[PDB]
Amino acid sequence: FVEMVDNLRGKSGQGYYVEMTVGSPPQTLNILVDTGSSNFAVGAAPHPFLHRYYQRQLSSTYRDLRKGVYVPYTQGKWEGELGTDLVSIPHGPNVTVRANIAAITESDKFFINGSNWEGILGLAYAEIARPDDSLEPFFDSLVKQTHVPNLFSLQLCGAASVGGSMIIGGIDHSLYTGSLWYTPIRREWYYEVIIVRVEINGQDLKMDCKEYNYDKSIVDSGTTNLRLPKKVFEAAVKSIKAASSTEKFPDGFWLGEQLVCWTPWNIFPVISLYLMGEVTNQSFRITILPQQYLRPVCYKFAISQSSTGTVMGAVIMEGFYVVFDRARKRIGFAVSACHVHDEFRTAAVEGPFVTLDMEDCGYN
Ligand SMILES: Cc1ccccc1-c1ccc2nc(N)c(C[C@@H](C)C(=O)N[C@@H]3CCOC(C)(C)C3)cc2c1
Repeated sequence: FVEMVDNLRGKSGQGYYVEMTVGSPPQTLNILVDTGSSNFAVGAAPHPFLHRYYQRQLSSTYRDLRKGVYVPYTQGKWEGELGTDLVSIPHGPNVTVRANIAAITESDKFFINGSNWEGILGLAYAEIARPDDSLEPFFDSLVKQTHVPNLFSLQLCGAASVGGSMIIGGIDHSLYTGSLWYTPIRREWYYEVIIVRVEINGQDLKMDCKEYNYDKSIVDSGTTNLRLPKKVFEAAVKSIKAASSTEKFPDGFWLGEQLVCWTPWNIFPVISLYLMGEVTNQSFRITILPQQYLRPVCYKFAISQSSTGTVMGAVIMEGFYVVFDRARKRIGFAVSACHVHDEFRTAAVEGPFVTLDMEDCGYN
């Protein structure tokens, strides 16, 4: 798998992207890697922000599906025209697939000015695909049409350029230390998981574990922040505040809108999430450092409130090697060989723990 190591790039805050080709002859595009959506969508028109775009006129293997797609988001949108064509990943497996492609023809607040990517690879499941679940996502096509095992893994390394690896069809054991620990994919739409306990510096928040997963908890490479449900965020901050009241901060910094410049680190607590294990009454925990939730912009607060559920974004994923084990409906976490630490504390994955009533923690 050494051909796929270090195949991810990006700039701080503008997502991680992989190089892909579409059409024949191949057109090279940089494509955002997103485990929190399910469409393969690329710019197909000369939008000012774009370095390049999909030119369908130039592709002999392109087929029109004669159907449109409109994708609104909380802020802005994209829309396009559905079709299929041949796709490959230069620093991925040595295969070629016919996949669905949304050719983006109109967008609003989608593309980023100054970014170096031109599309998005939705790696989540068909149920959240637009317009509906009959548009087969790229990874489903890849597995169906080739002998690539139904599994991928992400080492997101962070920092200004960022780097990483998407190991398609397997695991590279050199990218983590210790052991992988697995949590069940609760249902195949998002990569939904169940959090069963939260600790701020060893201290249980003592909330009903249901609140951690209201109305869901997901693993999302397209989100920067650790995102927590409203009630949980307030409890969490009230706790991080108290744990680090040796220094003073405006109430807007936790919302979170100011810097701080030099580094102590040690006034801030570690954050531990306990995830449902593979075995009845068994859990494990993942622990992140302030290095993960204090993002340079001098730093900013990268935990924020949400009404979509818990979102385990880059803040979480940058501490760990993450295995999206689709074949066994599970997600693996191990300590990342590249995560940003100091000489006191490191990110951790630890188990097993005894946790009762873990099935009560999921929202219905
Ligand atoms: C930023 C944007 C602008 C216009 C249209 C779509 C988007 C967009 C694209 C990909 C996204 N990928 C993501 N992982 C996220 C965050 C996650 C938690 C999320 O809300 N995912 C939804 C999955 C279904 O499709 C949605 C509604 C566009 C995002 C938001 C996204 C928003």
